[PDB]
Amino acid sequence: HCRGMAPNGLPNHIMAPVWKCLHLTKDFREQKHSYWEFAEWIPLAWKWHLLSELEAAPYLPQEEKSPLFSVQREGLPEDGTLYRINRFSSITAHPERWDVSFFTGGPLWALDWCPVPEGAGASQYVALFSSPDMNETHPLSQLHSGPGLLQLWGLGTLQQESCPGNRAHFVYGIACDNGCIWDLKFCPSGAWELPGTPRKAPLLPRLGLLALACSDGKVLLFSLPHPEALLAQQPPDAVKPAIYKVQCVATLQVGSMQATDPSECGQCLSLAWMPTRPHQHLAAGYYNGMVVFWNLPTNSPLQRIRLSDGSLKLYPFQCFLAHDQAVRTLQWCKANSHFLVSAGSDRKIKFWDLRRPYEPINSIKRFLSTELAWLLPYNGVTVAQDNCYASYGLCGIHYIDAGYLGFKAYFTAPRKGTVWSLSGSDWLGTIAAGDISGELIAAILPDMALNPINVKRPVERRFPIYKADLIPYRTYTETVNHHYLLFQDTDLGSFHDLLRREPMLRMQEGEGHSQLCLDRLQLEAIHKVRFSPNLDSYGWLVSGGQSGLVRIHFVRGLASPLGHRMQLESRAHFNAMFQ
Amino acid sequence: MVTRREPAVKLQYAVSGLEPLAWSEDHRVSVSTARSIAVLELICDVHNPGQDLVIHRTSVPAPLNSCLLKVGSKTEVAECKEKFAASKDPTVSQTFMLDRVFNPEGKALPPMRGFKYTSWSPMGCDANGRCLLAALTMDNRLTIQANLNRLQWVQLVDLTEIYGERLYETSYRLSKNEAPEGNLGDFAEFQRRHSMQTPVRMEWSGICTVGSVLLAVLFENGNIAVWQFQLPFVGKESISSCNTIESGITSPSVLFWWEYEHNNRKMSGLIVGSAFGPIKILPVNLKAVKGYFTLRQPVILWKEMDQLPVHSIKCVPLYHPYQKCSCSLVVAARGSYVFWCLLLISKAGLNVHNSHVTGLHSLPIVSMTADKQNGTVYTCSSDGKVRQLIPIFTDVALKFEHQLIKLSDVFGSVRTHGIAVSPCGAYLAIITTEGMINGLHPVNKNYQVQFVTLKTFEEAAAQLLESSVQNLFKQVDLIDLVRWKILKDKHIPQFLQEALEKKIESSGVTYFWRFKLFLLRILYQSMQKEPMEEKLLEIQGKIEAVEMHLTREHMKRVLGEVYLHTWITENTSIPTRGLCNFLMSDEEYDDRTARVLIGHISKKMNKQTFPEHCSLCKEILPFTDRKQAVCSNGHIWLRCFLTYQSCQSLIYRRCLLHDSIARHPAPEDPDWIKRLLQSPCPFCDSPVF
Amino acid sequence: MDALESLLDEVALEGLDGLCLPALWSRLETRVPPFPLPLEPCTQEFLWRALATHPGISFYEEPRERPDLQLQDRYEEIDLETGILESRRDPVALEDVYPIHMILENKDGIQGSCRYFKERKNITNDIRTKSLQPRCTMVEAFDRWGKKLIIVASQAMRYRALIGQEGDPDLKLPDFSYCILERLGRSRWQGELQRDLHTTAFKVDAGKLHYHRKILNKNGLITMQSHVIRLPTGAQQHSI
DNA sequence: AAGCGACTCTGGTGGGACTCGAACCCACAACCTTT
Ligand SMILES: [Zn+2]
Ligand SMILES: [Zn+2]
Repeated sequence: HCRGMAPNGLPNHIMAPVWKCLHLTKDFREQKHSYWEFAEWIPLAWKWHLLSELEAAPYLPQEEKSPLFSVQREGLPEDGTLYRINRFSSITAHPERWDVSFFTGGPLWALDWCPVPEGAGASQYVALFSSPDMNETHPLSQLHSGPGLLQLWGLGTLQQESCPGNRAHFVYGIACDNGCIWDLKFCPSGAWELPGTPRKAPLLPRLGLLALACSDGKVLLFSLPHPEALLAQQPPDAVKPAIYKVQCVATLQVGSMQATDPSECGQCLSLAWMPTRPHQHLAAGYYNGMVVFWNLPTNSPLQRIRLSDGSLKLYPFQCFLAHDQAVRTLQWCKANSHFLVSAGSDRKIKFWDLRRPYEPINSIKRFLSTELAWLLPYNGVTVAQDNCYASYGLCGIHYIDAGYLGFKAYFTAPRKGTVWSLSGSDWLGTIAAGDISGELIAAILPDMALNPINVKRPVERRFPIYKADLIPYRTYTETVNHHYLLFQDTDLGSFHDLLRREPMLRMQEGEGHSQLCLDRLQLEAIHKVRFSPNLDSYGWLVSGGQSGLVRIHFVRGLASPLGHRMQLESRAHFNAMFQ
Repeated sequence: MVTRREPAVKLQYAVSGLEPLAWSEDHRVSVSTARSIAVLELICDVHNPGQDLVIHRTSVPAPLNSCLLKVGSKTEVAECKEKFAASKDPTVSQTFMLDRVFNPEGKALPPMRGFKYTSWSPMGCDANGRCLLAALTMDNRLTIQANLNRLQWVQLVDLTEIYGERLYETSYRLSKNEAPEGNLGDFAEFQRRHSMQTPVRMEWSGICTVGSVLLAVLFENGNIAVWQFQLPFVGKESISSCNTIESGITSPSVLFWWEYEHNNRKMSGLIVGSAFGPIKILPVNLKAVKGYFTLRQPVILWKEMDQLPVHSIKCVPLYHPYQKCSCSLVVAARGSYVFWCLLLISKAGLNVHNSHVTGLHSLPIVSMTADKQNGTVYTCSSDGKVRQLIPIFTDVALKFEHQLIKLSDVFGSVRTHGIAVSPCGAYLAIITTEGMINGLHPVNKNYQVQFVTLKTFEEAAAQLLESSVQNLFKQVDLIDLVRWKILKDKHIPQFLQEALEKKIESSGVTYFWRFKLFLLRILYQSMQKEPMEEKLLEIQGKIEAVEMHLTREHMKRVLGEVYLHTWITENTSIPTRGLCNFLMSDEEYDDRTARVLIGHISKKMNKQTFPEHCSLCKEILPFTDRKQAVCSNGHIWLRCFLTYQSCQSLIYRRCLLHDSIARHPAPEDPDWIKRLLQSPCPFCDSPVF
Repeated sequence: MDALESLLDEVALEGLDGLCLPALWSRLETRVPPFPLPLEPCTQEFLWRALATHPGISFYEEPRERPDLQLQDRYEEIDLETGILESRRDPVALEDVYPIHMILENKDGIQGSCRYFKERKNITNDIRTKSLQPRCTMVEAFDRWGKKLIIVASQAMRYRALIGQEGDPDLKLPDFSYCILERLGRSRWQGELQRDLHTTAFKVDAGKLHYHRKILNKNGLITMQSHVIRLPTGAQQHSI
């Protein structure tokens, strides 16, 4: 127990786990990531066909302009103007606080950061999916199979000198004919190489490997080129939204050779890559409750077939009936990849040992849950709830030990609404969560090797990032015509006097007492939240929601000298290894 | 052909573990479940008219105490467990805290005391003529169970307890020169001492010739412990050896025994399949029995390491029509496929052929069963598909042809968690669960066991007439199909009667008289148990006549052995003169062989009476009648149906069908009647217990 | 069913309250199907040895002597008009031999009614050695303890006697629902009327008896009929 | 003093079991009800 106050204004015993998590995450990645994997799966220019304007029109999300919004920033003078931005466009970063907002044309339902090796200093990208229509909503029990666009957004390099005046750039998108995308996961490491890598004209330097959980019941795997390598091949006069039709590296689907009998598994709902080198397994969760594993390198004629176009179709090597109801979320253990956790709409969290799938390590029945996060250093998992079964005033976010330490669930944050999405920063040891209330909070977990019951006042460990309010001005147009989004942003520069600052009072008056609104579209609701996995930009967060606006925030108060210390030493090591 | 049989069997607890349904040679069906093993005992009930399957239900309780694998001193292990859990390395600490092998119980961990796997021994392994049950919990307690009385299973031995001590006494070294006494405080050696004794799966050998049976236990590290049990198995006393062979197979998933005969030369091995895909037969290089011998060198059946886990193995003896020799067919479930391999000894040695029969299922195969008499395979997946898969001989090796059986048509939309097949292929038993209802999930889950007829009555009747095994108890599942028909139609189908009379005329061995007695007793039950009264009296007269015939044949055989061994002048345990009088009592049967045998005996018999006495009186019992003896005071003593001695003891043995009674053997009995008292019941071939 | 098993079955068809020796002979004499032996005094010693030598049977001394059984026969089974009437013809409702006192929440899981369950003492090791050899004759046992000698079958035997061979031993029942089933069991061929169970056996709301009876119907351990009680009023009452 | 980690002390809700209130049903006597 370390006394005194950090310069960011949190007590040192509250910040001390955050500082420890930097070393533990670095030591893990040195041992269990790798610099290059899947050396065959590299992008080819002839596999990327640019759509004309007439061909792209079915795929673009249908709203051409955002809702009107204004952003108020704690302690600054009031803006008072209303912004509105075109689809595939961004406002400029605020000069002091570097928050960026951009619009994707539809409600955001998948989002991931492109992972980049430590010290690389690369350009940072997010891949996301926003549904074609703001008001259409899809059943779980049915395969959708419609069109959709996978969007790749560059955020800049997010260096301090780069952030003032930064803007998000829509670098390209892939027109998919595979329905909506319910999850996105990049290969955790070894997928990225320098954009300057000399490669022969058919080949392109590789930006990442991206797996898509499609609403038509299959997983699609893409290898992504760096944008400049495409634009060098692209005609110079081409249409400025670069929409491509792209061949998969592989399509991953449940079945067997010559087994014409279509699988009952239904829609693919969630993904997890194998966290550890060589990342050779990918898992998915299905609507029927099965968890399904594909052995990505597999040569075996019983699992791999090559289609006439040259793409692979991969059948799984292992499947088991994890849940008695739709398995909504997976997390695969980083510290030892024999273990995986899943949660399903039977409202059980089940821990698995993949060597022994016949019985879970531990089943805990809980409230219905939307997403899980497994922070590397902690044996348990933090859970986001759908509120529909929680006791009023006890709904929120819980950390749950996997069971050996035997602690009770730790109530990290009360929330009134359903938390739609959750993301744990391994580098920060903090967690961020988005609510149908339209509020984004962050919370610092205690060191969960130690019994949480001593955490006598958890509210000192959480803070809001922003809240979206509808201000008057059941369907999108009737809502947009009569409301605008007031985004209220916290001063994340420091947490001094936190519990007396108005954003905390506003949040604390939200918790427990505020009543959910059901006579509207929920236009303020936040659907995905993602901390950066990269050591560069480790303190950055991205979020998006029903508005189809996507917002980026730097949590300046949790960035720290050890992160700078580690970024520079990693820069030196990287610059020595690659030149 | 496939239709449901009427009783669904409700299960109180969740079905649990690997490949959870099995059907023993003893017609007891076990389902391994989270709180017990439920055992369903199929009785061809001759005392009731109900057309259902008469399923007697028993269970093995789950253990009350969690099992800790011994890896060191009680204090030495405790300081090590503290060291690992407190470790600041995420990998070491979380590897310890997540793996349930190191943590069989905890403060907030559910106890893993339900059953992982179960295997049925061959018949004749129990202290009675019955089979033993090997049962494995998920906390790695391996136990052998028997049902000595009918009501309650008792644990005969815990094999994990013994093996843990025998490893500890050798410091966890198999060869004492080969390794150091590595420090338990090293996580690799700590994990090893757990891994080297965590049982995956186990299987019984056939009966080795005094009888013996092996049990091979597969461990996570690829060791196999081959236990040898002396028979009848009564506990730790009967464990003749334990020997560990190092398979070296990484992550071994499944085990089965290979036993085979060519030119009357016996051979055997263990076939072992990895979770990572390959399949290999080990030569069992170590054994003590002299009559068997073992394969000379390992053969690789599948080498690919494709990581399709070998979930199940079965094999069946066959005779190949074109190679004109006996061969062994191996079938193994590998993901959603069935691997098959045919093993054929010839002048070239082993000739081997293999393939994957493909397109069976769109999900992994959750269970597999082999029809031992035909090699018909059944395979199943949790989408509720079951596929019948028929081996068809090819000029060399085989082809497999297969067809779905529509469980949808008999049970509706259903999930299937396991299948089993009756020893003659008469029934398929299925663990059904509520299926997806038009794409919706079922709200509530309730496991059941359900049965479907695999064979028509006409095929069951024909196969019983042409039965090579000629014991009814080996065929309870076929005579149950015959029973169902007779109870349904209240008459014996004429072609079966005519064919049976032809067999009794042309062969007349007591098997056919036993088969006649079964049909007539089920007929009597069918007709509501005064033309009906006249018909009841007529057929009851026929039952009594054939029941009397079977009695004379047994009495003749008993006296036809009293004559062969040394004459028991003290008349010690057989009412010899009473039986002679009973056989001579009528001239109605002309069999001179009996009439001269009782002549030779009565010439040799003592003039001293040596009568049987009623223990409540010390007064004679006259031997008036087959079933029971009486005295002037009016006491009634049943007679042992194997030896006709009166069952005056406070405990005696009763047939599975209660149709017949037998005495317990005593130390005063000579060996030859101690062997005679092990005969099955003369009327129904069921165990007399 | 075998004679030796029919003895142990009858001992197990009384509940946890068990039998006195004179009650046991009365139960065997009234058995259907008939008991095979003549039940002579020498036979009673033989059957007594069959109890003492059986490890599941157990013996207790209760604080007070139990009443002897009535003639249980419930039904008239005659008429003067055409046919016969098998309506209930009421015996005198004398003091019940087996008043309901449910053994709730037992840590060993044994269940049933017994008014003295906490008060009676085991005398198994007085009646037999731990090697199951009988230490007393029947006449010595009845001389020493009289009606205070109580014979009880093990829970496994008692529950088996309620469910038969086709029944599933894994099924736990609530204590009140088990005590309904046990109250049926000791009635043998002439089951209790549901009217009488709630009115005078359990002394509860008819809603309570129905509710606790539900599980026995759901698992199918009991069979339901409408039946007729001929009152001294001459009118006759419907009951289950 | 100011601070910490067990150890309590205090209002609030759900899980399964169970009280609750209702209509429904027997079989009889009353007789209204009919040629
Ligand atoms: Zn006598
Ligand atoms: Zn018999």
